[PDB]
Amino acid sequence: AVGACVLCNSQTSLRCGACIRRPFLCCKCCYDHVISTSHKLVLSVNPYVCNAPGCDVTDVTQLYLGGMSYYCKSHKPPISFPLCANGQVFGLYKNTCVGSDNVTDFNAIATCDWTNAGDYILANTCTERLKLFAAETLKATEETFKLSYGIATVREVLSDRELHLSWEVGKPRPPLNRNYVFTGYRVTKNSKVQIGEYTFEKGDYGDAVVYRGTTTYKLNVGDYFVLTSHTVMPLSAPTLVPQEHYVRITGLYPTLNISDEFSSNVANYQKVGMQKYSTLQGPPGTGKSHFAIGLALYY
Amino acid sequence: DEGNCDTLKEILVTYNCCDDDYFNKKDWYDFVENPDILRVYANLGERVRQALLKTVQFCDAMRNAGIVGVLTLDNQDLNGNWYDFGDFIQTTPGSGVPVVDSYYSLLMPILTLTRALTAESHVDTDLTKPYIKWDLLKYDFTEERLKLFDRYFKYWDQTYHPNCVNCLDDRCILHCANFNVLFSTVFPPTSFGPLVRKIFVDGVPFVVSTGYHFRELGVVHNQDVNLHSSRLSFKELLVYAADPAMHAASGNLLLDKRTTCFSVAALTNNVAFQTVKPGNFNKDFYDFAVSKGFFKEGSSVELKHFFFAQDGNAAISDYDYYRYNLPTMCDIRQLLFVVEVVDKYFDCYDGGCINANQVIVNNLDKSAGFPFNKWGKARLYYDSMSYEDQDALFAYTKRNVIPTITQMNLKYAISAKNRARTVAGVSICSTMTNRQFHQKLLKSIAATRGATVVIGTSKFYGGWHNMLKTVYSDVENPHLMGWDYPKCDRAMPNMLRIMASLVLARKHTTCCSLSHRFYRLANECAQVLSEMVMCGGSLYVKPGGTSSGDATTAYANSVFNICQAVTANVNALLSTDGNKIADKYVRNLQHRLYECLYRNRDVDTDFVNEFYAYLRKHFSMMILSDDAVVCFNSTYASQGLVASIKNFKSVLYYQNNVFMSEAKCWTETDLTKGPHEFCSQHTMLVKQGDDYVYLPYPDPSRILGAGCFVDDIVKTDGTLMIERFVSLAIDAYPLTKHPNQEYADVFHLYLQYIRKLHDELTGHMLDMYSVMLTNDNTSRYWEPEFYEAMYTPHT
Amino acid sequence: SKMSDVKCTSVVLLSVLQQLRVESSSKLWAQCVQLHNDILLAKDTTEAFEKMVSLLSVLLSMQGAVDINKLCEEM
Amino acid sequence: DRDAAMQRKLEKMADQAMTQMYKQARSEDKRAKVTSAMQTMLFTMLRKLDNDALNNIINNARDGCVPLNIIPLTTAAKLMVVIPDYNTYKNTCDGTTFTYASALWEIQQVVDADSKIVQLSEISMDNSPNLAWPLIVTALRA
Amino acid sequence: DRDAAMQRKLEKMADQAMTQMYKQARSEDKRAKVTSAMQTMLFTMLRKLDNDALNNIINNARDGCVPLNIIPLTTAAKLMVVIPDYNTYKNTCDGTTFTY
Ligand SMILES: Nc1ncnc2c1ncn2[C@@H]1O[C@H](COP(=O)(O)OP(=O)(O)O)[C@@H](O)[C@H]1O
Ligand SMILES: Nc1ncnc2c1ncn2[C@@H]1O[C@H](COP(=O)(O)OP(=O)(O)O)[C@@H](O)[C@H]1O
Ligand SMILES: [Mg+2]
Ligand SMILES: [Mg+2]
Ligand SMILES: [Zn+2]
Ligand SMILES: [Zn+2]
Ligand SMILES: [Zn+2]
Ligand SMILES: [Zn+2]
Ligand SMILES: [Zn+2]
Repeated sequence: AVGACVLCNSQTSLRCGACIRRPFLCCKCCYDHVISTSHKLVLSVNPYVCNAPGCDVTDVTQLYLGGMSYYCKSHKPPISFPLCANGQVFGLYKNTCVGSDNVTDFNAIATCDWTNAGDYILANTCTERLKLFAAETLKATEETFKLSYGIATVREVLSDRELHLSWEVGKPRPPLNRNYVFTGYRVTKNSKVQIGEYTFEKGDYGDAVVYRGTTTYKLNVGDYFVLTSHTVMPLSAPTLVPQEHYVRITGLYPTLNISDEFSSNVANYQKVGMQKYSTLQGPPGTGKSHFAIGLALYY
Repeated sequence: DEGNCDTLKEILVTYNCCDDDYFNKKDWYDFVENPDILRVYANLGERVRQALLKTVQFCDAMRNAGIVGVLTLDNQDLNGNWYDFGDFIQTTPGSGVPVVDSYYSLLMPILTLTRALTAESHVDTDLTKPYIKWDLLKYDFTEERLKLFDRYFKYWDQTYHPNCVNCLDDRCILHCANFNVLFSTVFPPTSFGPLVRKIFVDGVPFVVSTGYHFRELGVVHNQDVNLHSSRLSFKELLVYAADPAMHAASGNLLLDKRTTCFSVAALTNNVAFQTVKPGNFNKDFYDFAVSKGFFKEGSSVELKHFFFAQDGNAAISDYDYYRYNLPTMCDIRQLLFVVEVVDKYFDCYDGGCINANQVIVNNLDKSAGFPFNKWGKARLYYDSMSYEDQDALFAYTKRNVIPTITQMNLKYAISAKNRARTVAGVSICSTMTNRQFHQKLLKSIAATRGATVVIGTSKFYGGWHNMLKTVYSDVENPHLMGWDYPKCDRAMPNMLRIMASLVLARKHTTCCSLSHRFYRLANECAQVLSEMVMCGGSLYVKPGGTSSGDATTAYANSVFNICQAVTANVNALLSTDGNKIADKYVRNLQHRLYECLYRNRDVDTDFVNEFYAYLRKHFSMMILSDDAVVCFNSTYASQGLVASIKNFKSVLYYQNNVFMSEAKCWTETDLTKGPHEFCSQHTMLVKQGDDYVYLPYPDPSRILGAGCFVDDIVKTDGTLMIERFVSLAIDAYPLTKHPNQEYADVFHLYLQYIRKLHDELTGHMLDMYSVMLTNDNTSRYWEPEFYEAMYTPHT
Repeated sequence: SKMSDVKCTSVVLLSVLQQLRVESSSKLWAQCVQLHNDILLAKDTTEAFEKMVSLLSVLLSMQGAVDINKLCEEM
Repeated sequence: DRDAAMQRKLEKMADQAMTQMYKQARSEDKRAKVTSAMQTMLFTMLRKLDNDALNNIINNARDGCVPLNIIPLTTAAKLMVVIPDYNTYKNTCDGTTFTYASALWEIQQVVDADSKIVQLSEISMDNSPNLAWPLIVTALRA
Repeated sequence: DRDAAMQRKLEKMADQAMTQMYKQARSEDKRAKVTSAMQTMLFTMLRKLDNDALNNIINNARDGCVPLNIIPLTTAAKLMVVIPDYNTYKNTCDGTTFTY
């Protein structure tokens, strides 16, 4: 669709195919990103692959817009013209795309695997749009890390309260606690379909897991489990709504002798009313999570 | 004539058909507003049938007495007795001859209007006794048909073939089919349709149709039937998938009480209720229009054409209108002369079979019908079949009958009335062969200028003026006339559709044999006339009438229209007195017309040419498939020598089972105003250049509704569709010559909206970029000369 | 233009209802279609306004379908 | 230049030939798909057949040929009755069993136009306004 | 002139591509935003009519006094309407009479 470039908010119709989140990029910013990094796939309204009978070229400097579609170097219609050239990448709204350098921090944000620690300290001290894009791609990478996990199966059941576990040979084994769930398969002939939502926890003796389920299906030995995925939605809203300082309390109303216990935090309640958003920082067990209930009793 | 029907009322009252207050109903005569009139007319049936029996006695009494004489209807009272022996001459006894040619033939439309043979469905032919329980597996009623013919039409001396596969030509197919129409009303409705048989291919038993039982054509058997096969080619796979034998034999039994039509099967496990969406509102164009002074209170131009939405009970409520198709037995001695005159009308064209490489298909991205739409469009089946196995399929259809399922598709289009419109999606197996059979003649009709059938004649570049000047082809006292066919495609009798198909097939006198033409007609009837209809996942039986999706739809409709007009002229000329006709030429023409109808069995080509010349001279026509403009002689029509509106009303009453109200039929006494309406276009005479020409203008409501309401969400953007409004302005140009200014402002509204659309399109394009388009030739679409040249005869 | 105007509001209203899958409930879609068609085939403005009230009540009765407060705060 | 223009014609006719070849083939790998689809449809419809009843009625035929319109009417094991109002329902299939086509059918299910299940106690004279007519009743041959 | 012609030729194909891609993107996009656009258009048209009955039922719907069934047109027909607070009851209901 027609969208807005991430780092300059110009109009655009291009996206980076190699990026996990597929972000919109204007012409200048897309050229700066693709000519310097290893990303070489750009999706317009139609993807920029070469439209031969069969050809697989994706690098954008190799391609041309020939005839009525995108064609590679030796498949092009004899009439050209180059796509990735003149300091830009050909897309919609071509002559209105103006960005800024932050194409030195965006390269690092797009390329980094979020393994080191400096990636986070650059993903949180950058500009405001990059603060959203970096969070989006970090969530996407955290989700796609689960794709490298090992799927289970059941050995047998001597005790129906403690499942037996069997991991697939040649893959890592996920930790057993409450945070991770699983969903099954019965792929014998005969129902490659889920069999419920289960969860696991280890047993003290031998090899066993004292499982839990959302339903009460049993596993004939072929039935097994895989940890479930989660597509990450666009980081649609800003991280912090911009602050405005009202002259007086708007939308909120005080109370008549709130209590004899919350009488100290009254000034902070009024300050909360004045500002759009407020931050309360205090050492633990000083009255923070009780301040909120006092606020409720005040409004 | 509903204004003068006093003998019909008296006959109905005196024989206890109704109660003399039945006529206090507003439209008691109307077949579609008051279907109960059928029940009234059938109360005469047993009085008619007894009369028939009396005739067969009287004929015998003449034959055994040696008395020669002509039997006329006016010598038999309604009891059935005979009393006029003035023109009876006696010969040697045992060798008399009653001449019953005009007796039976004039009576024939009444034998089915009154359902005279309903006593033959009862045991021992007694209306009190219960119905005959025929064996369900029985399908061959040839002996029963022969017994019926020998019992009622005994001295009708032309040979009757119960199965029309034995007829000698198409003049014999019509005669025997006309008798079969009557005789098929006394047989169970389950005995007609395809005749299936269990065959084996590679050892597995299929059930496939090896024949058909037509109500009009009798029993037809296939000639190429392979009981044991090993492999199915693509052609044979297409044939076995097209026919309804396997689909009906595998589906569930159906009892649909929503219709009176025969329900065959339910293919799925649940009924589908297809709805129709409302239109999409172009709010930008409507705001622009109301900013220009449109749609005010009391204005002459107002929105009347909308997209009407339909509920789930629409497709089965439209199909139920086939309840207006009744079995109509025609006057055969009259239809057989009307056929000759219509063939004279279609003499300037050429036709015949073409090869598969000579067939041109307009749009290949169109539906292939059931079941072929489950795997692709018509492009898939025109690509997957080589020319060799398309010619093989076409040659298969000349020796075998292929039944075919036609879908009923709800139509999503703009209209002025809220009744749903349905089209018939015919299978590709039928459309392909019908194209290969008829397309040469059909393209020959569409390429002829100046004929009666104006198909392929454009209305642009002076085409409307040329059409209107050819209609006024030297008629003496010209009046224009136009009529309407109520429920035209659903009330058309099967005899007239068969007549149209036989008239179209007269061009195959050298390419096809007699059996080839019969099996092509049988395929037409099995796939078009009386087929299996898919309506919401369920197979029903179509009682008759033309389907609007066959290859030859507009052209067969034109043949039907010309046939009805010629019949109206014949009835007008014969029902005139004859002692009042002052012109001695027309009196002799009436005498010879009666001779060629009821006293001649061989075609008199000289008189057919003479009557064709008379009709062209005094009853000039212009036909587009159900629209017709006539430029008749007003003096002859006032004297009754040429058809009037009342003659069309009478003919449509006794030959279409509809009532044509004179509120939908117009007459124009002044030729300088042109036809009141033809093809939904009014006509006005304008001074173009230096000479006066006829220009067609549409309903301004239609063009405004097309601008305001669309059938897609992206036709609402406007800048995406500027050609959409250029075409509408082309259609709305002649409104600028209208004397009403509110009509003339529609064209200027469209031009101003085109200019605004281009302005904002260039603005949006310059925003999406920073450069204007180099080449822009859109400026000519808001200049009125581009549209003025659209109606100028230089091209 | 008032009379002419309503007839367009009913078209937009039935388009909205069709988008809200009112078409799935056949008993309700029959009433909505009847009201829409009787508004389009109207000569009197009072009858059309009464049928528009009845047709808008279908949209207003379904609570979870549309956000009336957000839609009416854009005006 | 004389040997050149010829190169334009060479590449043009080569691309035209290649496109024609692709169209003639893609169209050969799309033909096999529809051939297989038609074969599977025909053979599933074969497997649907009520073989004993069909065999009986086809052996009773003198020529081996029967009208198609009696093939369901005498061999179909399941009947679907579509009923537009309550009076029609009371007339044709009131009760849990009824008679049609000289056979006995037992009601196995009733659904409304919305494909929702309706119980036989809900089809009443007073509960008729609350039902989404038409009702489709599915019965099995007894 | 040979150098000039070729440029025009290429640039014409560039304009072809630009127009075609814009049409495709906007057409696919428009279908994309249809529900909210149609609802905003509907309420714009509803506000422009300024009928007193339509305004009444819309203002009640904003407060939450929505009907439970289609508002009937026949006399002595049944309307079921949910009232969510005493405020909406005080204005609409006077004694045994209900204004709606
Ligand atoms: N004004 C007060 N007077 C007396 N005790 C208080 C007051 N405010 C808070 N407390 C006590 O201090 C504790 C603070 O709890 P909480 O606010 O949840 O700490 P934290 O927010 O760090 O978790 C509460 O359990 C409450 O009992
Ligand atoms: N000019 C005439 N005057 C009186 N009778 C006539 C005349 N011409 C013929 N007829 C007689 O009338 C018969 C035909 O008249 P028609 O109207 O058929 O009387 P009906 O039907 O009562 O026999 C002929 O058989 C002839 O004998
Ligand atoms: Mg706390
Ligand atoms: Mg007489
Ligand atoms: Zn990238
Ligand atoms: Zn940018
Ligand atoms: Zn390539
Ligand atoms: Zn014959
Ligand atoms: Zn031929």
